[PDB]
Amino acid sequence: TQKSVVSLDPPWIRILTGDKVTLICNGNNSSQMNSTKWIHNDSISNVKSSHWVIVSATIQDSGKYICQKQGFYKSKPVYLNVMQEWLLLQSSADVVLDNGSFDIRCRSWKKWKVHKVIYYKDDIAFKYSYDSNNISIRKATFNDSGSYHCTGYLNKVECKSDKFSIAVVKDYTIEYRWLQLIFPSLAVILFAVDTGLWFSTHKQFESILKIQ
Amino acid sequence: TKPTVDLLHSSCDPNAFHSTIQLYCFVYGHIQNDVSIHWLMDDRKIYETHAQNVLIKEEGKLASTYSRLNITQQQWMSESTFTCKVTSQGENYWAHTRRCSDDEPRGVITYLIPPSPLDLYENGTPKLTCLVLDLESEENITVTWVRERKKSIGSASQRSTKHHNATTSITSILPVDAKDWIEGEGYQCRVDHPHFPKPIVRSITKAPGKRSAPEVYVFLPPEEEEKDKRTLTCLIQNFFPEDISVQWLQDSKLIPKSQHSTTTPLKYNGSNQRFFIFSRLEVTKALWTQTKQFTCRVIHEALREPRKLERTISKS
Amino acid sequence: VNITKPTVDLLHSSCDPNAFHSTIQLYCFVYGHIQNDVSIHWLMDDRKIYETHAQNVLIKEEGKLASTYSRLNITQQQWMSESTFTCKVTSQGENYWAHTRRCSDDEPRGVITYLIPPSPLDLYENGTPKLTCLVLDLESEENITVTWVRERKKSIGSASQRSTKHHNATTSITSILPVDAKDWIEGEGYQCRVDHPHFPKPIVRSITKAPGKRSAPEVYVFLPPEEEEKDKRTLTCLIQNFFPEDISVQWLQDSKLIPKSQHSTTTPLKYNGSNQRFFIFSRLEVTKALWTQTKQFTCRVIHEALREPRKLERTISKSL
Amino acid sequence: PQLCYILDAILFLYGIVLTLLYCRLKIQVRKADIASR
Amino acid sequence: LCYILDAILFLYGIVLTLLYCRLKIQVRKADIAS
Amino acid sequence: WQSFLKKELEFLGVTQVLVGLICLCFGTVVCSTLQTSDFDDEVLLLYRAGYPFWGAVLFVLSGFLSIMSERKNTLYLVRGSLGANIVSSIAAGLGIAILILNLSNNSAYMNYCKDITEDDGCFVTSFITELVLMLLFLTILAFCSAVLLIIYRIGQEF
Ligand SMILES: *[C@@H]1O[C@H](CO)[C@@H](O[C@@H]2O[C@H](CO)[C@@H](O[C@@H]3O[C@H](CO)[C@@H](O)[C@H](O)[C@@H]3O)[C@H](O)[C@H]2NC(C)=O)[C@H](O)[C@H]1NC(C)=O
Ligand SMILES: *[C@@H]1O[C@H](CO)[C@@H](O[C@@H]2O[C@H](CO)[C@@H](O[C@@H]3O[C@H](CO)[C@@H](O)[C@H](O)[C@@H]3O)[C@H](O)[C@H]2NC(C)=O)[C@H](O)[C@H]1NC(C)=O
Ligand SMILES: CC(C)CCC[C@@H](C)[C@H]1CC[C@H]2[C@@H]3CC=C4C[C@@H](OC(=O)CCC(=O)O)CC[C@]4(C)[C@H]3CC[C@]12C
Ligand SMILES: *[C@@H]1O[C@H](CO)[C@@H](O[C@@H]2O[C@H](CO)[C@@H](O)[C@H](O)[C@H]2NC(C)=O)[C@H](O)[C@H]1NC(C)=O
Ligand SMILES: *[C@@H]1O[C@H](CO)[C@@H](O)[C@H](O)[C@H]1NC(C)=O
Ligand SMILES: *[C@@H]1O[C@H](CO)[C@@H](O)[C@H](O)[C@H]1NC(C)=O
Ligand SMILES: *[C@@H]1O[C@H](CO)[C@@H](O)[C@H](O)[C@H]1NC(C)=O
Ligand SMILES: *[C@@H]1O[C@H](CO)[C@@H](O)[C@H](O)[C@H]1NC(C)=O
Ligand SMILES: *[C@@H]1O[C@H](CO)[C@@H](O)[C@H](O)[C@H]1NC(C)=O
Repeated sequence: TQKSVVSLDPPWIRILTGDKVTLICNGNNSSQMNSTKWIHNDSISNVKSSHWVIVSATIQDSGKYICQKQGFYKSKPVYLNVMQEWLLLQSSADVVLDNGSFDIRCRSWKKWKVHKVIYYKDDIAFKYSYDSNNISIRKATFNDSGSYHCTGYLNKVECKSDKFSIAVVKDYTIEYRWLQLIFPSLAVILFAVDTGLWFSTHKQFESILKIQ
Repeated sequence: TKPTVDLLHSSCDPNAFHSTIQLYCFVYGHIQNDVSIHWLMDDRKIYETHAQNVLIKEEGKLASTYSRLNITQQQWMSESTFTCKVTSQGENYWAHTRRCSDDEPRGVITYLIPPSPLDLYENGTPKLTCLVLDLESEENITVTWVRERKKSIGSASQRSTKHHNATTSITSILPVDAKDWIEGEGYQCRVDHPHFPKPIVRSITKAPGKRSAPEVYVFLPPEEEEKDKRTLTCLIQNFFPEDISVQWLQDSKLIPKSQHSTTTPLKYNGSNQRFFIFSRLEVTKALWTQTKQFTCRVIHEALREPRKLERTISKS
Repeated sequence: VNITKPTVDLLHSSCDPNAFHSTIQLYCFVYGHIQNDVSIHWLMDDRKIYETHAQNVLIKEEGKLASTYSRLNITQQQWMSESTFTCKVTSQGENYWAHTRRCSDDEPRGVITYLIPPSPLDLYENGTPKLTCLVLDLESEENITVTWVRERKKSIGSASQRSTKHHNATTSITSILPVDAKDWIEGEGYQCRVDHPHFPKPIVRSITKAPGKRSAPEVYVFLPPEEEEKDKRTLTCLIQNFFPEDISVQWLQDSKLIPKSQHSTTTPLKYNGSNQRFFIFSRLEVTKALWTQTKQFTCRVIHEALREPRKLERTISKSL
Repeated sequence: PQLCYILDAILFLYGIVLTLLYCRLKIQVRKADIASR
Repeated sequence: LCYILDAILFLYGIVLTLLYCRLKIQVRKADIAS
Repeated sequence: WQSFLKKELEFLGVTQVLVGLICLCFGTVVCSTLQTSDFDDEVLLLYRAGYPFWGAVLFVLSGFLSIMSERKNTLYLVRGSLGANIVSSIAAGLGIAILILNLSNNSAYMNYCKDITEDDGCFVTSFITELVLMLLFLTILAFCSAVLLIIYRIGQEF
């Protein structure tokens, strides 16, 4: 019917090496096989099930994913990012529509516990929690755009995470608006030919003028 | 006779795996051949103790023995109360040990600040401060104060503050009596919260040691100095404990604390603890030349009444 | 003569909220030693404890063998820090140890790295500056590599590396990289990185010289206080109005240096209202007999912002 | 949005018509010039 | 921006149209006299 | 009608070349700019069948051998360029059907597009729709030119 929708079912676009992530096509609770076409990094994969389960994410599992359920259209691409750090600020999304919602976290390496977590936005702290859990930001506005990072405590050592930028926009950018500039770019070429043809025609017409 | 029953125990050895902790029940001064030792955990008896009653020494009727109890690590980390029952001369004696509770539940830091010498010996209105830091929120946190001898405590004023790191702090201040502090009264500040497995308990008392009055010397501005500013220094040394108060005066008029500095005390050569500090006050040439005198008075608990010692410095 | 090993035990008491003393008592029992041939010393995290005056008590004597113990008092705050307390038993030139801690969990304590700069004395007087990358809290020293990388040039020196094993069952690694004084002065930025197969990323620390407006120090020396007539004499040295806070102070006694353990210096205190100026006091206390030997003391100070050869000395004598 | 794209289409068609007519005029004038040769 | 570019392109088109009309009428009248 | 039939021959041969070159330009820009793995193979049926390339080549070849028969008039030129026109007419006939099918596919896709700029898919589909409309107009022009040219070259052998 309509387009397909691909959604990870951990809703985190940033994960660490060894994390488990499952990718879901149009959406149901079933691993229906021989019914889905999966494209990763512009190359069709051998997976044909409705669910693409990754038990241990690797650096090579990053990139772009597209699923196409049988009888439907191709889906909007989703990006997965796999990294290795000490502290990583997980986020549910990097671009949020108005009145949207997104979560953040502060996660450490390989099931290590973080304590005394402080969440910063543009170098200004807005929350603190002893444990590392969700920070749900509902009904997003333009005030919720900036650079995010967290500084927690490892086993006993303070560590700092890299800054992540989340932007709230009225509507998504469609990344292909320059394609409509081909038509104006072609008219100037055709119009330039017209001016060149005048000079040749006027010169030839002037040849008869001088003859007379 | 009253034997001195004390309970000692071992603990983790970082250089070994150490999957066992040993309990000892020393009895000192008891009547010889009149001692019996029994062990109970959580007020319930244990029979398979496998104790080793070994005598230590004998002094006439008086004698000393001890027992050894071998418990596992998990039996100790469970915070169960282990008690030793001593049967001497028909009487019963007790001694309890537990694994001490965590002092920072949920990462909450608590400080108990003693009264300042200026309030204790000059103003006469001392106060104890209990600072609770790193709080997720102020709600449901209660603070209680306990004395040692009397059940009558004063009213404690409590305030909350949210800092720049999005953390809340609570400051409870209890006015105390200078005399009771002088005799050596003890005070506690018990912080409680439903999510705390155990309450936070902090105690404070007057600092123990051997007191010694300080010696203070004042130096004129350096003769090599003839610039815009003039510097006056105060040297206080040979005092114990670390609690001292220093304030500057100008023609018998107090100077704000932001117009002078003081250094952190440093220990001096031991083994008996001694400290020294330097106090510096820098004034301009025009102020210094206005034909007056300056003063450097200190307040300490080792000085004779009224516990004040002052030294005046002037060009005349 | 054979060596008879004794048995060393480390027992202690327990915390009690219902009490007010807030102290913990430690006992180091030794059995079967030789009379008048023992010495018990107390340590806390490889640091000797002096200001405690541990009490030594004898238990009994059995022929040539005897048993004693030594008691130590510590505070609740020291015990709660999870610091290892050691009693060292010395007998006939041999040492026997006993350690204790607070029973806790098996959390894998993290690794802390410190990077320290060269001292001004070596930079401007000795001429051989060095950097140090101190790595602490390692379960073992294996599979650990430390590398130094500059920013401007690529000719690094030979960095010697050493390891140490502590009483708290931890290992420390220190590496020293000798550098050039001029290159440091011009504003080079070095960094030290530590790598392990289990580290997701290397631990990196960077250091450069302190940025700010330089100010030359001014030093004054004061005679012993007039009111003093006791058996000791105190000589002070006021150094103020300098930037940065990295400074070196050494006292001279008739052109002969005095060991650093005989004098103490306060930590720099910032003042002048964001003008970034510091001041310190240097105190040297000599006894009356030592002072009365018609000497000529000196307070020599080496600072970066001083004029060549970057040293300032003030002479104090009782004659003048 | 849509209106600007409609204008772009109109401009493209205008360019096509103009270049076709100019080509016709060029071939006519060239034929006349060779005839005069 | 896209309206502004359309403005210059339309100006170019109008100029070319006027020039084409002029040249066409000139050549037609020249051939008429022939 | 034969006197009229002479002058148009050169101009229709000219316009075929223009149509072919514009087709080639469209094909090149579509092939280079777009990442075709993110879009459907039924929206891109125009480019998936390669119509721009084998249309431009044939149109340019037909134009080149229609602007030579009015300049040299050789016996191998006529009857040697009618095979370059029959194939051009066939290609133009197939292109119209291909473009109609692509327009139907584009409408079917755009049914589930609440706005023209909802995402990359709807925007690219609309751009392809208008490109296909322009290509259809040019293909109709080229087909008419080829049919007229064939009519001329077959009328004198009747
Ligand atoms: C969030 O910010 C606050 C304020 O900047 C931090 O509180 C501060 O914590 C330090 C150490 O934990 C306190 O210093 C202590 O002061 C007591 C009393 O003088 C002294 O006895 C201790 O030795 C120590 O120096 C400091 O007073 C306190 N600030 C205030 C205003 O009370 C807090 O630690 C920060 N939390 C995090 C997670 O970063
Ligand atoms: C086990 O025992 C060792 C030895 O006492 C402990 O090492 C000591 O650790 C402290 C801090 O962790 C070090 O203090 C630091 O010193 C540097 C160098 O001056 C200074 O720049 C820092 O600001 C800080 O004060 C101390 O130097 C270090 N001692 C040695 C000899 O290396 C270790 O922490 C203990 N570990 C545990 C888990 O108990
Ligand atoms: C590249 C796309 C964007 C534009 C394609 C159109 C023009 C760039 C090219 C393609 C076809 C070429 C035309 C094909 C052949 C002719 C025949 C030629 O007629 C003559 O030979 C007249 C004699 C002379 O004056 O040279 C006039 C130029 C013209 C229109 C060429 C002009 C330039 C054209 C129009
Ligand atoms: C899919 O593409 C992504 C890039 O978008 C690849 O991710 C890179 O992988 C290399 C290792 O080969 C890393 O060095 C890069 O840092 C990665 N880039 C990012 C942005 O993380 C990924 O490897 C590709 N996977 C496959 C199977 O081709
Ligand atoms: C926390 O976030 C995860 C992932 O975003 C979500 O699945 C879960 O329901 C959230 N739970 C709470 C209590 O917010
Ligand atoms: C967003 O930030 C601005 C800047 O201070 C502030 O004036 C405004 O009130 C904020 N938005 C809301 C909804 O409070
Ligand atoms: C007592 O406990 C110690 C702990 O190390 C153990 O070695 C010993 O065998 C135990 N003795 C008995 C009798 O259980
Ligand atoms: C330790 O404290 C106890 C109890 O106050 C005291 O009897 C003992 O003398 C103290 N030990 C030392 C060495 O001061
Ligand atoms: C550490 O180094 C040793 C030899 O230096 C090597 O055999 C070993 O594989 C390395 N890694 C570990 C985890 O031991």
